[PDB]
Amino acid sequence: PEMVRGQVFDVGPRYTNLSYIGEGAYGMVCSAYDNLNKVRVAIKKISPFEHQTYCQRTLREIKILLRFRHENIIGINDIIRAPTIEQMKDVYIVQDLMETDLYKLLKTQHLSNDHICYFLYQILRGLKYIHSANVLHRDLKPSNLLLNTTCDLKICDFGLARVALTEYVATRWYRAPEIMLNSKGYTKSIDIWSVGCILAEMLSNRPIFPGKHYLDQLNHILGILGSPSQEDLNCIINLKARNYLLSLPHKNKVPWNRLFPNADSKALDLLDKMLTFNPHKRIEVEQALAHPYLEQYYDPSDEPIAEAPFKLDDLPKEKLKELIFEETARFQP
Amino acid sequence: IRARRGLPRLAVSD
Ligand SMILES: Nc1ncnc2c1ncn2[C@@H]1O[C@H](COP(=O)(O)OP(=O)(O)NP(=O)(O)O)[C@@H](O)[C@H]1O
Repeated sequence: PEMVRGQVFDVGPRYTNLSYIGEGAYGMVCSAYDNLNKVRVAIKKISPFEHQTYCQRTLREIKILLRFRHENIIGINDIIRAPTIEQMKDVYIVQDLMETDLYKLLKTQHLSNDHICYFLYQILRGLKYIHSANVLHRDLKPSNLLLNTTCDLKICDFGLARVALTEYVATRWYRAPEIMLNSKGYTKSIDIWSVGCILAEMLSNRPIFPGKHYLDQLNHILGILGSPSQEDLNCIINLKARNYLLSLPHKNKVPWNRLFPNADSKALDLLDKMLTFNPHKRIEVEQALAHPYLEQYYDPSDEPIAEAPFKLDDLPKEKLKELIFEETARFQP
Repeated sequence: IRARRGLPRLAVSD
């Protein structure tokens, strides 16, 4: 059995010639040669059965990705795990190999307006399918937008997706303000906010709302958007959250063209509509795709939706391990 | 998408 950076990868004999790619907060990813299909693939190793939250992430990602089929969403080609549930301690998820991700790209190069337009289009085209299935991704960020040399884009990492929060995550910089204000009742609009953050980061190679915690992040958001209007304060129903906002000093709105003086004015108009504090007035995915900035790509005859919308948190880790064993049985010889 | 719709190749490096 081959080892990569000290960790075992028991994926043979089908997959061989491993090479380290990277790691998130929950899995180690390598590339490998698929001796059946005669191409190189990506393989993510997960060891989730010790913790409630790990099991949930694994079961959610597998159940969703096995049922999604879309050009801008990563697929699962295979799943490897032990033939018995007692020997099952790792899961290996096999996917199409991509070359990089938007996080790593933005650390290395400027994006032209043409790049930004095409990437944004693909993010929203994928999100149009996800939302048509009544699913929220809930964790869109540059590191889970996979890319290849021809600028094809695929959304990945569905471990936090839910059908329409305390766990550890690598970054909270893309979360909507209504999550930070404990408004609860989150909608598809939280995904649009994240796309707004990603668009801003493509324009400047810098995260727009960094912060060391939600209080700091909210100050960054309010330092750009300005203090919320009276009408915006009414969308914050939580007693303490609304009082907190009222306790803050007034902050003026910063024009988008001052923060991004070289950006396409059409890109800034769409950015303004995605980074709307009020989630009910935030632009929806279909209206975003129809925005003038994306006019050269908007093509509703070539933007598929889910044929049917989808319709666990109280289960112990042993029961979740059973369900994981069950959803993965189809890939056993 | 670009290739299917007959648009010129858009490379990351440009
Ligand atoms: N199919 C793939 N092809 C190429 N690189 C990939 C692929 N899947 C993941 N990667 C790389 O590996 C990194 C971690 O992947 P991810 O799928 O995000 O891991 P996680 O640990 O399950 N969740 P997170 O903590 O949100 O990153 C990603 O950011 C990509 O750079």
